[PDB]
Amino acid sequence: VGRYYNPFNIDPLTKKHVEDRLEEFINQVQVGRFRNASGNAVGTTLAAFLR
Amino acid sequence: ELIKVPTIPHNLVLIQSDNGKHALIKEDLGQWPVETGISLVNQAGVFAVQLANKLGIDKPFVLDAGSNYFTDTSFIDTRKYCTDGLSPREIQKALNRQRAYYDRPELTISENKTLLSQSIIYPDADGNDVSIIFSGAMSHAIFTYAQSQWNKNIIKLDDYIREITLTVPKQYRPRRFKEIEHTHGYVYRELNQGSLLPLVDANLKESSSYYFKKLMSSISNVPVDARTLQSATAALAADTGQAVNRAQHVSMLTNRLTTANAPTVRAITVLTCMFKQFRIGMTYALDPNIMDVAAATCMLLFRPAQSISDEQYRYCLQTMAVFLTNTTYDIVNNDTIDVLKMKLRNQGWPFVERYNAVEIDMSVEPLRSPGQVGRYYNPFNIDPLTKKHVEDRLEEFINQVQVGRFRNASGNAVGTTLAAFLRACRDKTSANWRGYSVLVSRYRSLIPNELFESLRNISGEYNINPQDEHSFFFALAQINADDEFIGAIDKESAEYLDEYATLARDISNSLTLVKAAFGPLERTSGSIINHANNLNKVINHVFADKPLISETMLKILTIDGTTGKDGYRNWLDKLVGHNYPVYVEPVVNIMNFISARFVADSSYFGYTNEIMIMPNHINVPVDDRFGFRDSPFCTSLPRTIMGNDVRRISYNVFSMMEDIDDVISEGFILYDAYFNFSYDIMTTDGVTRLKEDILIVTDTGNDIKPIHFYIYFENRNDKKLRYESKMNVSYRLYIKTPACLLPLSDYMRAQHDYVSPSSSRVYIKDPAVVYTRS
Amino acid sequence: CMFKQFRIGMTYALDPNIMDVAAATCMLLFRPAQSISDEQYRYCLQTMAV
Amino acid sequence: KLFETSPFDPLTIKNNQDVVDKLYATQSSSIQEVVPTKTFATELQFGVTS
Amino acid sequence: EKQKLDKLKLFETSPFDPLTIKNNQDVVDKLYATQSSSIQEVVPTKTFATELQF
Repeated sequence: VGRYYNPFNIDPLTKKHVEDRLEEFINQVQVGRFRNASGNAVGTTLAAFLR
Repeated sequence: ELIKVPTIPHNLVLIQSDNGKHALIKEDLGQWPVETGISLVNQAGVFAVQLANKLGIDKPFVLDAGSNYFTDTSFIDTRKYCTDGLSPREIQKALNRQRAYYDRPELTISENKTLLSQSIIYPDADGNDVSIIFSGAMSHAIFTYAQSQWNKNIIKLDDYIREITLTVPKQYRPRRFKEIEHTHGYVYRELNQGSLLPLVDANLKESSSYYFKKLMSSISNVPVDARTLQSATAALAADTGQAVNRAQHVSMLTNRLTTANAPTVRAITVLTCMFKQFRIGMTYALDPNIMDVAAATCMLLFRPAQSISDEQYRYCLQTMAVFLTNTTYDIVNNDTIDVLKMKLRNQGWPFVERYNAVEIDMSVEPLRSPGQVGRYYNPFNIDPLTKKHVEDRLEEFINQVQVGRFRNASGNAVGTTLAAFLRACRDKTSANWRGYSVLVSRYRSLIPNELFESLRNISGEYNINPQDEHSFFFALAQINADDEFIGAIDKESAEYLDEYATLARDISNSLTLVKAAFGPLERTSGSIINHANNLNKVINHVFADKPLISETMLKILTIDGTTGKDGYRNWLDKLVGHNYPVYVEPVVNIMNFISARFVADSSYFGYTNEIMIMPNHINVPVDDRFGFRDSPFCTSLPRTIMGNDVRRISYNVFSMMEDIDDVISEGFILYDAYFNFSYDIMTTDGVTRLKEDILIVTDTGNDIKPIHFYIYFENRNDKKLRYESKMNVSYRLYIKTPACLLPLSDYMRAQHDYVSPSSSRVYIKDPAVVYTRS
Repeated sequence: CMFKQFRIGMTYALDPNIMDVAAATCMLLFRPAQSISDEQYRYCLQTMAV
Repeated sequence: KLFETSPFDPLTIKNNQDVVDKLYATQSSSIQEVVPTKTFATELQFGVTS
Repeated sequence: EKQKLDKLKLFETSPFDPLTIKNNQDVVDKLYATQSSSIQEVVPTKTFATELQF
């Protein structure tokens, strides 16, 4: 007998991520502005990658 | 479309011996192979679908057997003799042969009249026709139950019109109905509304993208009447001081006015004013200029407050403060809303506030939202009652901007330019708000309330460039509604209605599947393996042959980029262990009824649950009603035989055995299995024996071979047959008597009644209560 | 004109055109007031208003 | 003659559906309160099938 | 048929018209080259003028 970590931090009972605020965090990243003086579309690109 | 069934589906078969002494009636529903070790309810449902297909019951239907009748030659007899079911002539002939064996006289005239008038059609109080005919019990029960379940959805035309009277729009033309369709009109319509919220909640961005793309593809083609861009540029240049020799800020404003992407911004505006929460943002240049200030002011003033998010508001204020207040981006990175507002107001800039749009209620009910009132935001933050902007000091604010000093201690270049631009935009919006309001209302009439409150823009695909925003507000076009546009909109309204209904049906089917198939999940491995294997099996089975899911649902799941099977698999997995309510449709009730009757009355379908095997030298009580010779049927399995209880063995233990000879020397009752059997009732007299041997012994285990009885009738005085039965056969197999077998003597129990609705009912195929305007 | 019970009704587009208002005024002037329903009267006034 | 074109021949019909269909076929030859066009649907649902 | 559509869209893709383009070009053409060196040191170049006015 043994135990192993569930890959990708997904609880089988919840069938989702351990964090219960992923969607809120992703939207917060999507609508946020990070480097206004230099660079553009950092937040949107990171949000797309995360989603 | 209801199907009118012209004939009752009886399954009675009359079997009589060549002598004619014995006769019986049998119900033929077929033999269905039932397995062991697997659940019985699932197989029962699988067989119930086919049974309903066999009886013409699965599809919606109504009975039309009233006209199947004739009248007798005698003038007193006005009764209507029905022609369906087991004809009384057959029973008369069988009874006559039976009395011919016993040397009894044939049926008299009075008895013949009594028998031949048993099946009859008579009117009922409300106009229905009741037909009494000879039919089996199972067919009668299933047909009557299905008739009731399908009758639950047939409603009068007036009641349906009353139900859907709230949702009829004002502009369309009422449809006249024939007086017959009013007095005798009946419609078959399902009236339960399936919620689309499971799919929308589970995969929000796919559904949002699909609906937004369809809506904008529709909106982009609206005809408009627009003032020339060059004329407006000339007016603005004259309003300010614009010269070609000297560089100015007005030149920067008017050097990049593009109307190329006007339809996209128009559609985005309609979408913002249509939904409850639709966010849009702009990314300004790294070094802000007067265009960025103009676009930010336009967003704050004329876009709805609900559309602008707090982060977007902060970004707009930061850009404005960077341009107009001698500061950099790094200065205001830590600044909050209040500090930015105070900084901009200290320098004299008053456009630092968001403005809430004013809701207008729809005249008619939103579609698929029973007992609800819908609303939409008025475009450009204009109060419908006052016919002006929500901010009542807008002229004063424009004058303040005009007299203020920004970016320069001396000289009013920036203030004058911005004041002129804002005044032009305000005039355009105040002139053109009406057509945009009408378009927003109409396109809001296409989406239900669940989509109105649930759909959100999270992918950020639909943004507006600052140049496009300032150009759109400077050169606003007048929305013109032509007849072709209205006709196209009506066609799309029909398309959306159909697609919503298909989505609801698909969601209901998926909920049923996920409730019936997958159970709870656990933290233990092996449970995950089992869940994955079951998911793969379910996906493979549902996608084979005709796909269970409609094409539109596959499209909306695929729009992300998945293969179509993967998206459906993910959605099905997400629905495991839900709490969403579901509606029991009539077809589900019919299948449940047939499956329950399949489980209960096993003898009708050619399988039993216990059998007995005993030697020929032990006498056995048997069902001698029919007259079979050495009948293998018992009324009930003997609890005690010869003063001792009959041993009971499970099939597993019996197979595992190795001393089968000793236990077979006495005989035993096998149970804990579903024994499939068949029989062939032969009219003649002969030895009753099985096609194959009872038992097969292998070094691996012991099995019972398939059971096929060859049943023959009995003549008592036959020494040859008696000796053959006594001596040739050494062991016998007994099963409980089938319930489909029934003697001819008690034929009155086969009489059953079927009710058919009045023939005066007229059925409306298209229950629409209104006509298109043109 | 011959039958008093017979009524006259007319349906206008979502965005009325000068033709729709012309028909609304022409109906209220040159048709009997007894043959125009109160609900239809409200619709014609609303069309004139919008 | 009472009618230019008869609404229907009484001998041809055998049930109410037949007379409804005959009226729908012959309505073009009579003065109609509302001239028919495409019908517009506002509520439509599909039940699950076998 | 595409050429006509492209020419028509040219009118809406920019706020200028050929009349105004000619009028603006009539101002900066040959202006920089004609002046003396000292004045040339204190006036914008022709490319600079075109960038500003367009």
